[PDB]
Amino acid sequence: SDRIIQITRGDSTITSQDVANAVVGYGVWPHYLTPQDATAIDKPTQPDTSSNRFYTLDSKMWNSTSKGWWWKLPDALKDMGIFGENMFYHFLGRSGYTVHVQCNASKFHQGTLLVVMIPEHQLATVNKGNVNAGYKYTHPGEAGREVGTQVENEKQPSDDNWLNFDGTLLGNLLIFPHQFINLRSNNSATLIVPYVNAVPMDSMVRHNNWSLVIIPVCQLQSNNISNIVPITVSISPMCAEFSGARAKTVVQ
Amino acid sequence: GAQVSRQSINYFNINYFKDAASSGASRLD
Amino acid sequence: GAQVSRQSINYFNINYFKDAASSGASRLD
Amino acid sequence: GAQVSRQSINYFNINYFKDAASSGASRLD
Amino acid sequence: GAQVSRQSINYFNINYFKDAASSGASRLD
Amino acid sequence: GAQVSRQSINYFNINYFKDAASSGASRLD
Amino acid sequence: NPVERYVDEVLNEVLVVPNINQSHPTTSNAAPVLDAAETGHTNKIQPEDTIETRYVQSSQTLDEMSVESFLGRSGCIHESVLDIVDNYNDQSFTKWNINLQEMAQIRRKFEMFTYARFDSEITMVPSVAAKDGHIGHIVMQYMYVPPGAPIPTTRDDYAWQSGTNASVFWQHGQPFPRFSLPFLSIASAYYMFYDGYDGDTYKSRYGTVVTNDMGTLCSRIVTSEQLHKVKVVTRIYHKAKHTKAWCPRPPRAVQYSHTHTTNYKLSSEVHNDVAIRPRTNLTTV
Amino acid sequence: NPVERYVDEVLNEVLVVPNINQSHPTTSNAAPVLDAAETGHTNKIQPEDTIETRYVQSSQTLDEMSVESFLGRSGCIHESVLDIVDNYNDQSFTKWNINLQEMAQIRRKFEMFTYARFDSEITMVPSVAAKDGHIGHIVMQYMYVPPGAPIPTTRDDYAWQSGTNASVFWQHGQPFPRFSLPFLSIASAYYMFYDGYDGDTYKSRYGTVVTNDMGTLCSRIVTSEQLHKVKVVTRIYHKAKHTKAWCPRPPRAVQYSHTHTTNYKLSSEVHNDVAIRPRTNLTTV
Amino acid sequence: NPVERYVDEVLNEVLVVPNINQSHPTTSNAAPVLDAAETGHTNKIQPEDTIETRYVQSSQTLDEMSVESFLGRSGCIHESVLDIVDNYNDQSFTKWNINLQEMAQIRRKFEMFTYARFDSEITMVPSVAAKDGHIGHIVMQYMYVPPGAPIPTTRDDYAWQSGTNASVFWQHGQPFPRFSLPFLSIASAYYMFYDGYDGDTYKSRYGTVVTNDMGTLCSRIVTSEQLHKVKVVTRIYHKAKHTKAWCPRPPRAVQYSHTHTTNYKLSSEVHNDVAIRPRTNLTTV
Amino acid sequence: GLPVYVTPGSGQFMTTDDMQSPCALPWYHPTKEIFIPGEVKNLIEMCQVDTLIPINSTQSNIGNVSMYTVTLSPQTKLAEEIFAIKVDIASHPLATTLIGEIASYFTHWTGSLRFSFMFCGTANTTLKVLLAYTPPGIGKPRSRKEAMLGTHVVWDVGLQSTVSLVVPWISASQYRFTTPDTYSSAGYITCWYQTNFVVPPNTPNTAEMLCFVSGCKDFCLRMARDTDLHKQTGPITQ
Amino acid sequence: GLPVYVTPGSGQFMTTDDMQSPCALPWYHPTKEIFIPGEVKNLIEMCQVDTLIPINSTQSNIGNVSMYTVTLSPQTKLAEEIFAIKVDIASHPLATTLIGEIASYFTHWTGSLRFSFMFCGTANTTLKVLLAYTPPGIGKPRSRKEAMLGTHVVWDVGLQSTVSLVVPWISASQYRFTTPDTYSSAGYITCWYQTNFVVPPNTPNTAEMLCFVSGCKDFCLRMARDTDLHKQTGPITQ
Amino acid sequence: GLPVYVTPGSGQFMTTDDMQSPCALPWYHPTKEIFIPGEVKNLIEMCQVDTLIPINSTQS
Ligand SMILES: Cc1cc(CCCOc2c(C)cc(-c3noc(C(F)(F)F)n3)cc2C)on1
Ligand SMILES: Cc1cc(CCCOc2c(C)cc(-c3noc(C(F)(F)F)n3)cc2C)on1
Ligand SMILES: Cc1cc(CCCOc2c(C)cc(-c3noc(C(F)(F)F)n3)cc2C)on1
Repeated sequence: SDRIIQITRGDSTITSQDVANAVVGYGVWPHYLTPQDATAIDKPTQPDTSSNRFYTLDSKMWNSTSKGWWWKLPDALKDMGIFGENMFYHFLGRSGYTVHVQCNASKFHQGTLLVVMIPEHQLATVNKGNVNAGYKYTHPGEAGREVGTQVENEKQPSDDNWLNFDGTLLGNLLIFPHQFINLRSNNSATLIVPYVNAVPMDSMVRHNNWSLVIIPVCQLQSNNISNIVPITVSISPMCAEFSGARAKTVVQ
Repeated sequence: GAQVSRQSINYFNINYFKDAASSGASRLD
Repeated sequence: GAQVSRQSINYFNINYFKDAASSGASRLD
Repeated sequence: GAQVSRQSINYFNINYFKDAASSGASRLD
Repeated sequence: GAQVSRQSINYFNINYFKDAASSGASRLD
Repeated sequence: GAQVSRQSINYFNINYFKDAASSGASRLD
Repeated sequence: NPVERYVDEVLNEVLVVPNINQSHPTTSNAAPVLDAAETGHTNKIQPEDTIETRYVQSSQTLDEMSVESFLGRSGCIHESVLDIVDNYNDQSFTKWNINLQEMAQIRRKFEMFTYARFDSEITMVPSVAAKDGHIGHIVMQYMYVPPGAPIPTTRDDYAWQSGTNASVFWQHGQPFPRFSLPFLSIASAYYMFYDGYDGDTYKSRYGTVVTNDMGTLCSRIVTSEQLHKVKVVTRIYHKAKHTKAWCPRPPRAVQYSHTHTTNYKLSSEVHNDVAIRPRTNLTTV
Repeated sequence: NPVERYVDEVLNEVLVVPNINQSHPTTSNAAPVLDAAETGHTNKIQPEDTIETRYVQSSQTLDEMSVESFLGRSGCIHESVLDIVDNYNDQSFTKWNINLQEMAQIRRKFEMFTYARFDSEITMVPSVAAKDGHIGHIVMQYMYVPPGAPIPTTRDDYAWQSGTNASVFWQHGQPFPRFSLPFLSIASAYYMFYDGYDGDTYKSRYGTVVTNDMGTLCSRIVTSEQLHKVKVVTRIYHKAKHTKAWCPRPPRAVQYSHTHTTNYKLSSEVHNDVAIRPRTNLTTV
Repeated sequence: NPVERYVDEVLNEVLVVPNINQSHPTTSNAAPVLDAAETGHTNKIQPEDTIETRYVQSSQTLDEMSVESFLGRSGCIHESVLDIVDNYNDQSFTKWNINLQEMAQIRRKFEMFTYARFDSEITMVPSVAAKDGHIGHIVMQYMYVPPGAPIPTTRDDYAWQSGTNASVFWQHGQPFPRFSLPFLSIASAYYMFYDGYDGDTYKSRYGTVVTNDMGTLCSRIVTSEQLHKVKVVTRIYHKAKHTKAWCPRPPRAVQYSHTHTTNYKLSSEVHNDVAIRPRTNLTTV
Repeated sequence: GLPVYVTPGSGQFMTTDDMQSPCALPWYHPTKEIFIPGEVKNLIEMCQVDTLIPINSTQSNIGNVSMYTVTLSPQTKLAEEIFAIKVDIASHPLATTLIGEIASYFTHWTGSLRFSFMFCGTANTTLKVLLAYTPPGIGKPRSRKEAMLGTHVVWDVGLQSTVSLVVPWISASQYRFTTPDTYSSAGYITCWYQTNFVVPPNTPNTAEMLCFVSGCKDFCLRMARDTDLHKQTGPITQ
Repeated sequence: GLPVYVTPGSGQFMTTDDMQSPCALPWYHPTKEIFIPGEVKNLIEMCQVDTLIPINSTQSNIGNVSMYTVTLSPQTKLAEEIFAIKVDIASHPLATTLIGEIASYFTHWTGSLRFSFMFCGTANTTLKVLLAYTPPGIGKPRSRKEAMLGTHVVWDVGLQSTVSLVVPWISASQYRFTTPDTYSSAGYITCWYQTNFVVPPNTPNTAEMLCFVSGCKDFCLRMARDTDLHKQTGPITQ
Repeated sequence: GLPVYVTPGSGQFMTTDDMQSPCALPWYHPTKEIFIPGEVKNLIEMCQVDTLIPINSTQS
C-alpha cells in the first residue's frame, strides 16, 4: 500500500496509515561530511543511534482561528537527550532531519495545513526601522511560536503568515521542500532534508539552518468542534556529527 | 572564433562577439 | 593564451588576463 | 582575410575591409 | 616574439618589447 | 609581413610598414 | 565537436526545449490528470495527455533563462557623491561600506536564491557637474579597503598611498573604469539570507550583516583644490560572472526598508503594499 | 573554393548578369514579340529576339541591388531632444515609443516589402549645444525599456538602475555609441503592413500599431545640474543586417502623415501631391 | 605540461599546501611536543601529533604569499608639486632625489628583507588644478638624470634637450605615463639596510645613503606661460617585478623619521609609539 | 605598431556587454567549492514548480490566507459559475505566483500552462466540476454550455484530491508578450458546477479549493527586462 | 587597419594590474646575480619561524624586555590561572609577533597555530602546567576544570625546556578574517597550574616563562591589504 | 601590450560602414523562421516585372 509508512530511526519507529508519500528535500539524502568538503581538522563525534532518533515536541491545538506555528532547527531540539547535549558541548555541529508532522481528525472534518521546511528563514520585524528580531524570539525551543499571540516587545518578529514572516508571499512557499496535510486525504506529512549551508559545519547555537512552518491554509471545520484536534511534530536528526569539544555553553 | 581557409591565400573570417546579430553584412546568393 | 579548435572553422577562445575572474560569461549546460 | 607566404619569413598581406577600393597602394611592375 | 604551446589549448605567452624588464609579473616556483 | 621562427618559442619579428626606414632599432653584431 | 559547441553559443541553441508529439483519443483507468498535491510534488502531466495534440517541432531555447544570464547584467548598486560646497579638504573624499543591498532592482534578483557563488565585474560611471562653470582637470581615485586596513580620515591621509590595497585612478575624458573581482567569501558561497547571530544574547546582531562584510570603498578627487566647485557623482555597477545559485525562494513582495534585513513597512490598507490588484469578485476577469 | 568565394566579395562580382549573344535576321511564325498581358506574366522576350545583336561580354553585377545592400545603410529614425530651459529635474530626461515610421527616407525603403526579417545596428550621434557657454562633463544614459518594464517618471527614478534592462552610457568626447539587436518580433517577420485589428468592434485599432510594439527608449543626462544650460540632441540611426524580405509592393507615392498608418492628405490640385509631372500633351517629350 | 603549468597560473594553484591526515591515540616515549627552543630551531610538530585529527583535503594555495605578489603592487613613492604662484620661470620646474624612503607603506614592505633585486614599473598620475579657471594645454616633461649628468637650473636649461637621458612627455587628456626600469644597482642586489660608511672618520656618512644613489628626477611644464595659473601635482607609483629577496627581518615597529636611516622618535609614554596595546593584566583577553 | 581602426561603440559602457577585464585581486585563490543541495542552473526549474494562485484576492481578502481559497457549496441553481480569470501568465490574478513573477522579468513567453486544483472538503463531500479554457477571439463564456465548447476537463472529486487542466499553447504567433497587451491576450479559464456539491447530514455545508499553476515541458521565456511587480520609492538605508 | 573596439577600463590605472611597458633603459644589462644566503621565495617561510609573544604587555611593562615574560611561583591556592589571550592571529597580544605582522598584510587566514613555551627557572625547579585551547561559541574558561574540557596539553618541566601546544584549525568556514571581527573569532588559550611550582631550599622562589608562536604546515594567508600596525602622520624627510 | 597605430577615420561614423558591434540582448534566441511565399533576394526581380506607364499624364 502506497498510503502506509513506517520510519525507523535508532530505537524509535513511527507509523502512519494515511500518508501522501514522502519528500526528500532537493532530492538529496542526508550523509556525513566528506574529507574533500571538510575544513575543521579534528575527528568528529558521531553519536549515531543515541542522537539520530525521533524526538517529539510539545503538541499544539488547531482550531478555527489558528494562524499557524513555526519552529527553528536545531533550536527546537536544544533540550532533547544526547542530541541536545552535543550541540552545547561542541562549537560545531552538522545534521540532516526527518520531520514527521502528525494530525488526525475524521472523515467528517475538513482543513488543510501547509507544512514547509525553509532554509535560512531570516525573519523580519514590521514598522520598526532597522531593528531586527531578537535572539530569544527566534530560539523558542520545543514550544515553537504560535502565530497571533505574543505580547508586543520591540525585538518581536513579524507575525504575518501571508507574508511568510519575511516579506514574501505565502503562496510561493511551495518552492521549498513541503507537503500538505489535507484532512480528507492524509493525517501526516514526512519531509527528509539534508544539511544545507554555505559551510560544511556550523554553530548549532548561533545559527538555525531550517525552519519548520505550519500554516492552516484551509480553516478547520466540522460539526463536532468540542473534540480537540492537536498537531504533533516528531523530528529525527540524521547523520549528526559534532566537532570542537569543550565545556557546555550556557545560553541567555 | 573565426573560419580559416587556405589555397596560399587564407580568408580569416572573424566573428568577434558571441552573438549572430553582432556580425556584419551577410554574403549574397 | 587561448584554446584553438579546428574542423576549417577555428574557435580561438582567448583569455587575455592571467586570472579566471577576468574572463567573460560562462558556457551553459 | 589575407595572403600568407612562407620561405621562415611569412608575408601576411592583410586586407581589412571587404572592398578592393579599401586597400593601400598597389604593387609595381 | 612569444612562446607557443599546444595540447588543443595553445598558450601564447607574448613579450611585446625587446627588454626583459618590460614583461609582467614572474611565474612562481 | 613578419619572420616567424620556431624551436616551442616562436619569434614573430613583425614589420608593420612597407619601408625599411619604418622599422625599429637594428640588431647588433 | 567543440566547434559544434561554439555554433550553438552564437545561435543561442544550447538548451533546447522538447517537441510536442501527436496524441490520440484515449479511454483507460490510468488518469494522469488526477493526482495529490499533498505529496509536495507537481503533477507531471503534459499537454499530450489531456487533449489530442498535433506534432510540433519546438525551436525555443532556454539559454536566456539560465542563472548566468539572469544575474549576468550590470545594475547600479551605489551612487557616490562628492559635492564641493565650502570646504575642499572635508568634501573632496568619502567612503562607502560595500554591499549589494541598497538598490532594489539587483537585490531582488539575487535574493531569489538562498546562496550564490560568483565573480564580479565592477564598472564605474563618473560624471562631473560644473557648479561654477569649469571642471578643470578631474582625476579620481577609488580604493578598496578590505576589512582591517586603515581607513583614510583626510584627503591626504597616508592610506591613499595604496601600498598594498587596490586603487583605480580615472582621468576625466578617458573610458569608464572597470575591473573584475574573484569570489570573495571566506565560505563556499555568499549568503543571500542568514538565520543566525554573531552571539547568543539579546544584543547580538541578526542576519546577513553578520556574514557579508565586504570592506570599504574609499574615494577622493586626486586633483587639488580648484577655483570652481564641482559635484562628482560616481555610479557603481555590478554584474555576476561564472555564477552558481542554490535553493530558490519566493520573490520580495513588499518594498525594502534597510540593508541586510528582511524588515518591511505595512500601512493600514495592505493591498497598497503589495503588487496584488484587488479583484471585483471571483468571476470578473 | 571558399577563397574563390572571397575574391568575388572583394570585387563585388557574386551575381553576374548574362551576356548578349549574336542574333540573325529571321522569318518564322514564332512571334516572340507578340503575347498577352492579360495572363499576368511579363513577356520574356530579350533583345536578341527583336533586333540583330552582336556578341557582348557583360561585366555588370547585381550585388549592389541585393536586398542586403538596399536596406543595409544607416539612416536616421529619430532625433531626441533634451533642452534645459528652466527646470533641470523635468527637462533632463525623456522617452520615445520606438518605431521606424517617423523618418520618410528609411520608412519608404522598408515599405517596398510586405514582410521583412532582419537584425538591427543602432548608432547614436549625440551633440551638446552650449546655450550659456560651457558644456561641462556631459554623460548620457540611453535605456531600452521593453514593453511591460517600468518607465522612469523622474530623473532619479529607481528604473534608471537598469538591473535587467540594457543601458548604454556615453561620455562626451568618446566615440559614437553603437550596438546590435537581434530580430525582435514574436512572429517570423516584421509586418511592414497589417490589414487587421486588435478586436472586432468599431473602436478597435487598425494597422501595424497592433503588431509593432517595440517598447520605449528612455534617456537622461546622467550628469547632475550644472550652472550653464545645454541642449542635447541625440540622433538615432538604424541599419538592417542579415536581411530577408517578402512580397514586394508599390512605393509610397504621396507624403506620409502619421506613424503606423497609410493615411494621406490630398489638396485641391492633386498633381501637386504626387511626383508625376504634368505633360503638355501625348507627344511633348 | 607547460599548458598544465598555465592552467595552474590562471587558477592560482601553483603552490599547494599539504593535507591533514587522520591520526590516532598514542602512548610512547617519543614526545614530539617536547623540545628545546635554545637550539634556535622551531619545533616541527604538526596537528596530527597532538590531537586525533581527521583526514582533510587542503585546497589553499600560497601563490598570493609569494615575494613576487607581496612586493608586486604599485604604491605611491613621491608627490611632485609645481605650483604657479607669482613667477613662471622659477615655479614651472623642479627636481627630486630619487628613493623609496619617503612613503611609509611601501618602504615598510621592502624593509622586511635585507637585500632585494627587482625590476621596476613606474606609473605617473598627473593632476592639473585650475587656480584661476582654465588649464589650457598642459604638456609635462619628466626626465631621469642619472648621477653625474647635468641638472637643469632654469626652465630653458640646455639639459632639457635630453640628448641622451630618458624623458617622458605627457599631454593632458592622454593616458597615465608608464615605463619599466631594469635592476639598476652596481651590486647584485639593492641594500634595504647597510651597516657601513663612506669613510673611516667621525664625519663619514652612515647607512643606505652611501649605497642607494639613484639619481634625480627633473620635471617641468613644457607649455610656456599662460594667463591662468595652475598647480600640477604628479604622483609617482612604483611596483617591483621579477623579484628576489634575502634575509628577512623584523617589521618597522615605530614611525619613520627620515630617509635612509633607521632613526626614530620616542615620547615620554612609549606605549603610544608602538602598535602594542596595553593589557589590563595577564588574564584579561 | 599594428595599424588599427577604432570602431563606433568604442569606449561606451553597455550594461549587457560581455568583455574581459583585469582582476583587482591578482594571485587570489577562491574558497574551494563544496557541495550544497538544491543547485539551480536554469530558471525553468522554478517555473515547473506549482505555487498557489491568489485567485480570491478581493480587497477584503488581500492580507489574509483566504485570498488563496475558493469556496464551494450546495447550489440551488444548476450550472453556476465558480471563478473566471485571464490565462495570461503575467496578467493579474496570477502575476504574483512564482511563474508569474519570473515571467515578469521577461518580455515574451510561450508554451503550455498547467493549472491544478485541490479540493479541501471532508472525505464524505462529493462534487463534479468543469474546468474550461477559452481560446482568444471571443469574450469570456457566459454559461457552462458556452464554456464547455472549448478545451476543458470534467473533474470528479474522490480519493485523489487534485486535478490538472492543461492550457495548450494555442496562439497565432510563436510567442506572446508577458505584459497585458490585447493582441497577445491568451484567453480565459472558467470553472462551473458540472453536477453539485453534495454532503450527508452533519457535515460542513461549504468547502475550500486551492489553485496552483506551473509550466509544461514546452514553457519558455524570452528577452530579459526589469519587473513592474516591485519598486523602490526611497533610499534603502543602513 | 584592424578594426578594434576599446573596452571599458581602457586608459585607467589599476595599482594591481599586470601589464607590460616599454623600458626606459634600452640595451642595459643588469649586474650578474651572485649567490646570497638566506633567499626567501614565499612569506610562508617567515610564518613558520617562532617569534616571542609580548604576552605580558601591561602598561607598566611595555618598553621593557619583561613584557615578554610570564612569572611563575609557588601557589597557596590550587589550579590558579597563569594567563589568557585570544587565539586570533592578528588579535592583540600577538599582533606584533612576526606571524601576526604578516597576517596583518592579509584579510583572511586559515590553518593551525603552534604555540611554544620555554621554562626559565633553575634546573632544580619543577612544575606541571596545563595549556588549553577553547574553541569558539563559549566564553573564556573560568577555571581549570572548565578549560581542560577543550583541547589541551599537560606540560611537565624537565630536561627539555620547551613544550608546544597546537591550536587546530576548528572553524565553520574555510577561512577567517585577520582583523578583530566576532563572527570569525577563533577562541582562547589559557594556562593553569596542573600541580605547583616546587623548588628546594636556597633557590629563587620565582621564574620566568617565554612564549612563542608560528604557523603549522596548513597555515595560509589570503587577500593582500595594507596594515594598521604602522602609520605615517607626517612627511618623511631627507 | 601590442603596440598599435590609430589610423585616420578612427572614431568616425560612416553610415555605409560594415563593422561588428556588441549585442544588447545576449543569449536571446530569435523566433524560428517559417516559410513565406514571395521572398525577394535582389531588386532586379522587381525590375523584371511590367508596370503601367502613366503616359497620358496631362494635368487634366
Ligand atoms: C554577497 C556579496 C558579495 C559582494 C561583493 C560585492 C562587490 O563589492 C566590491 C566592490 C563593489 C568593489 C571592490 C573594489 N576592489 O578594488 C576597487 C577599486 F579600488 F578599484 F575601487 N573596488 C571590492 C568589493 C569586495 O558583496 N555582498
Ligand atoms: C518593424 C520594426 C522593427 C523594429 C525594431 C527597431 C529598433 O528599435 C529599437 C532601438 C532603436 C533601440 C533599442 C535599444 N536596445 O538597448 C538600447 C539602449 F538602451 F542602449 F539604447 N536601445 C531596442 C529596439 C527594439 O521596429 N519596427
Ligand atoms: C633600493 C632602490 C631601488 C631604486 C630604484 C627606484 C626607482 O627610481 C627611479 C624612478 C622612480 C624613475 C626613473 C626614471 N627613468 O626615466 C624617467 C623619466 F624620465 F621618464 F621620468 N624616470 C629612474 C629611477 C632609477 O631606488 N632605491
